Amino acid sequence: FYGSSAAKDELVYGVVHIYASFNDTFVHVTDMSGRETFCKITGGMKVKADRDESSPYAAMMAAQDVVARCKECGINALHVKMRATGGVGTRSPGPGAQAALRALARAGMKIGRIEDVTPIPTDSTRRKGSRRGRR
RNA sequence: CAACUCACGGCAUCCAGGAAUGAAGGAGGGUAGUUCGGGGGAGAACGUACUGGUGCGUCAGAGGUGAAA
Repeated sequence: FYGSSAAKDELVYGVVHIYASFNDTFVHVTDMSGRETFCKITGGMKVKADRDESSPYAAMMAAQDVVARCKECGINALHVKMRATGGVGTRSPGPGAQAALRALARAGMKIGRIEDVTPIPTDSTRRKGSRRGRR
């Protein structure tokens, strides 16, 4: 395997970006800089159906097959950053989390310092749609 | 021309006999508190976000919807 030469049985943290939306989930894995990756596995890939990309089953079935790589890279622990659709999109996250997290934690990864990093504008121009909304 | 009790007289002589009703629970104008405030104009900076681009990583899906295209 291609893992660390540092220590044995002493925690090595990665960073995990859990992108939640109403039309997809992603799970992504990086080191600390975010200039280098280890995984990039998306809810969509684990299903065949446009409908069922974002549903909680999909999410979990990504998260599994992420930790199925990360262990081999020597990543024991994780730090987790939760994100929602956009800045002019919704502050509320998708149902692809409360799926994702609850997989990872019971997949034999450790966890610490969960955060919410999502775009919040000081102000924006126009939200897409119209004065009367979608109707 | 001056000197010179007091008078006459001379002096682009002066002030006072309140000589001009009151100061509207009307208006106007002052003086002040470094007063009071998303009031107005000009100039110099600040903030994230949307969008585009560049560099560095990864690799097959991503967008979108009730379901799709």
